[PDB]
Amino acid sequence: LPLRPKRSPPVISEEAAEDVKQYLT
Amino acid sequence: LNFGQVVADVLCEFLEVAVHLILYVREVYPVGIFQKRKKYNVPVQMSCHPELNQYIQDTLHCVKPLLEKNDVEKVVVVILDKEHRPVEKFVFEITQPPLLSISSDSLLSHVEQLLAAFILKISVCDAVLDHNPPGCTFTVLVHTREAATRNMEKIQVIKDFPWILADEQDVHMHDPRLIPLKTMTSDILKMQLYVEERA
Repeated sequence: LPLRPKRSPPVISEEAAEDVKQYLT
Repeated sequence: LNFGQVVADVLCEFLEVAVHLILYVREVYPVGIFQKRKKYNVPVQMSCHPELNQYIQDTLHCVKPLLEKNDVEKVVVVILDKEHRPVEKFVFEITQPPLLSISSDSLLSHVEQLLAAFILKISVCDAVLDHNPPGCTFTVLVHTREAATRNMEKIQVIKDFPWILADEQDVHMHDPRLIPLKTMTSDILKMQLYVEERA
């Protein structure tokens, strides 16, 4: 049985994705 | 000069491009966080989200010393549904040969051309896979080789980024459909990438 990170990857709201699209190219 | 570390470094760079692309073509995250770019002389999609990007680096930063020791047999990007059940596994089966051979022809031009073929297959894999249900998420599973020691000590490299043992539900996939993507053998690296998909 493998190892995995205890920490989950982030949840990304679509507003946050619009901000990424808008400001971080 | 440690060529097992050179190999760990090529694999972690490549595994980062490959996770990012998987997240793209499986639409694990919104399309707008991604930017089209070129790696290995081939088009890819990298996320511009700062903490998603930090999370993938911390994951791979932790894996890398196991890679340098040839103690990793598979690195699996597994995709989970809204109910924490695996719907797809992207299995990177990795083995360094018993003795690395390092040509001066162009060691890294060549492994990069061989890695480029893995990227290309990932791009077109949504032409044969079923669209994922909404609300899917991902994680990364590391399978170590049998002669590996206190992996949960060697793998905790990053301060507040613990690793645990996965549960059977984290990985359970009774009778999956198998989709080969690409295989390479080089003087420094034997790697298989295939996708297991839920029946």
